Amino acid sequence: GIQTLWTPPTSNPNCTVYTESDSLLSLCLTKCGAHVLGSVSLTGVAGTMTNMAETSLAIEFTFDDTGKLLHSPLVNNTFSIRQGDSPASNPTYNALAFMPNSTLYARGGSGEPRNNYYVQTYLRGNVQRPITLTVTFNSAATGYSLSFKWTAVVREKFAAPATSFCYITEQ
Amino acid sequence: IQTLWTPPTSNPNCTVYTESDSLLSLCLTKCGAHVLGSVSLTGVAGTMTNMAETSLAIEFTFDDTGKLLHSPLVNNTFSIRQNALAFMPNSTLYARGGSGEPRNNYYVQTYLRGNVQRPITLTVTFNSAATGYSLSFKWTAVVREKFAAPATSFCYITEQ
Amino acid sequence: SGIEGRPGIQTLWTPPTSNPNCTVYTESDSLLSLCLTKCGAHVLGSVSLTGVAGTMTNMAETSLAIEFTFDDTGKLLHSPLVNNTFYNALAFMPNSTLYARGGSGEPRNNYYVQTYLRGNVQRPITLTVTFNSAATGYSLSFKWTAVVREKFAAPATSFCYITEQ
Ligand SMILES: CC(=O)N[C@H]1[C@H]([C@H](O)[C@H](O)CO)O[C@@](O[C@H](CO)[C@@H](O)[C@@H]2O[C@@](O)(C(=O)O)C[C@H](O)[C@H]2NC(C)=O)(C(=O)O)C[C@@H]1O
Ligand SMILES: CC(=O)N[C@H]1[C@H]([C@H](O)[C@H](O)CO)O[C@@](O)(C(=O)O)C[C@@H]1O
Repeated sequence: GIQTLWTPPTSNPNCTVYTESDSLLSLCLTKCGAHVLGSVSLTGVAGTMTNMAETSLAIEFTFDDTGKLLHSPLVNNTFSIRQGDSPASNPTYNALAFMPNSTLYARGGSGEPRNNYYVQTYLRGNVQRPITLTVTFNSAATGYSLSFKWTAVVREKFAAPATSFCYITEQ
Repeated sequence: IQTLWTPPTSNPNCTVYTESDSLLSLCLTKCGAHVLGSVSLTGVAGTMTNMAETSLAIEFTFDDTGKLLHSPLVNNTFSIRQNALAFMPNSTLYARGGSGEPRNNYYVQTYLRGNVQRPITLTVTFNSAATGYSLSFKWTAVVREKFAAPATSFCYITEQ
Repeated sequence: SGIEGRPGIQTLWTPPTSNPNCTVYTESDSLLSLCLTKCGAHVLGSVSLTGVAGTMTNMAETSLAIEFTFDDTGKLLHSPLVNNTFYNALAFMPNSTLYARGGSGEPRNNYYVQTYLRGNVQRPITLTVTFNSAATGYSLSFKWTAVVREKFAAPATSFCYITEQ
C-alpha cells in the first residue's frame, strides 16, 4: 500500500529557505518499479522569498544509509508516508526503495552529469522568465540525498511552478 | 484500475475547431499519490492544418465526484482502460480557479511538428475550473501553419 | 545480461554499473543507463549516457544515436549494449496503433527532452526519443545533439509512452 513519500498538500507555508515558514514547498515521491516519480514546486510567501537577494536558491533533503530522513527545509521535517495508505498504526516501509541508486548516482557525485536532472520552467509562470531547476541525486558524501537548485531573479518574488523528475532507486 | 485514457487510435478522435479535425492522445496512469500523464495532439483537417490563431487550448472538466463533464473528444471515449477522485488533481495544492497560480501550472518544452525551428511551450493547468476539477492544455501555435504537438508528459499530485 | 527484467515483470533495465557497458563508436566506450517501468498503460523511462573513451570523449559529429530494436513478440533483436542480451514483453513495447511502425516522421512518435551537455548550461542539447521507427516489430531510438571537439555526456532524463499491451 505504501507507494508514496511526501509532504502533505497544504495552503499554508511549510518550508524555511531563509526565515521560518517563508515558503510553501510541495515534494512528492511515488514508486513505480525501479523508478521514483517525483514532483516538486516551491512558492515564496514571506521575506526574502518575495524580494530575492540572490540569483539562485537551493534546498536539500538528506537521508542516512537506511533511508531515514536526517535534514530537510520543512518546518518540523514533515516528510513521510501518505496517511491512509496503510490501515496499520506506525506503518513500516523500505525507505531504500525510495532512495536514489548509489551505483548509478555515486555519493559525492554532484559533479557527474548522470547524477543531475535538468528541468526548464518559468519564474512565477512568466514566460519571459525562463529558469532552470537542477535536481541532483546523492550529492551528499554519505547516506542519500535529493538536492534542488532553481535559478531566480533578484529583486522579485520567487515561485517555481509544478515540475517533475524521475530517478532509479536503490532497492 | 490504474489507467484513464482515450484509447490509442490512428484516425481523428477530437474536435478543436470542426468535427474530428484532430487526433488527441491523453492517458493518465496512477502511481500512488501521482498521476503520470501523457498527451499529444495532431492536426488532421481544416484549420488545424492552417492555423488561424497563435495558441490552441483544450480542457477536460470534471464534477466534484470526478465524473467527466466536458472534453473536446468527438465521442465519449475518455474511459477506464479495458474511485475517480484518485485521478483528480489535488484541490488543496492546486486550488480551484487557480490558473493564475504558478503551482497550478506545469510547463513543457517541445517542437511544433517536431520542427527544430519551431520551439513551443505546452502549459498544463490543474484545476483552472472554479468548481469540480479540471485538466487544461494550451500550446503555442504558428498561424498559417499546421498544428501538431509531439509526445509529451506531465505529473501531478492527486486528490485521493 | 545487458537488459534484465525484474518483478510479474515491472522493470526492464540496464543493471546499475560503475563501468562502461555500451558501444556507440568503439567497444565499451560509454556508460548507458536505461530503465523502463510499467505503470498501467504507460512505460516510464529514464535514460542517461556518459562517454568514457574514444570518440565519445572528443566528438566528431553534432549528434549521436542509438536504438533498441525488438521483434513483433517484443523480443530484443539488437541494442548498443556490450552484453547484447536479455513476463509479457508486449506490455513494455510502444503502442503500434498510436506510434505507427516506420513513423519516425510523425510528430506524435517523437518525445523531445531539453538538457545540457555534461550538465553545462552553456551547452544546451536536445534528446529525441522516437517510438517504433522500425518498419517491423518495435523500437526505441535515442538521438542526442552534441558538440564537436568536446566530450559527450547526457545527464539524467526521462520520458513516457503508451504501451502495446
Ligand atoms: C554536473 C556538472 O557539474 N557538470 C560540469 C562538468 C562536469 O563536472 C565534468 O564534465 C565531469 O567530468 O564540468 C564542466 O566543466 C569542465 C571541467 O570542470 C570544463 O570547464 C572543462 O574543464 C577542463 O579542465 C577539462 O576538460 O577538465 C578543460 C575543458 O576544456 C573544459 N571544457 C569545456 C569545453 O569548457 C563541463 O563542461 O564539462 C562544467 C559542467 O557544469
Ligand atoms: C501562472 C501565471 O499566470 N503566472 C503569472 C504570474 C502569477 O499569476 C502571479 O505571480 C500569481 O501571484 O503573474 C505574473 O504577473 C508574474 O508574476 O510574473 C505573470 C505570470 O504570467
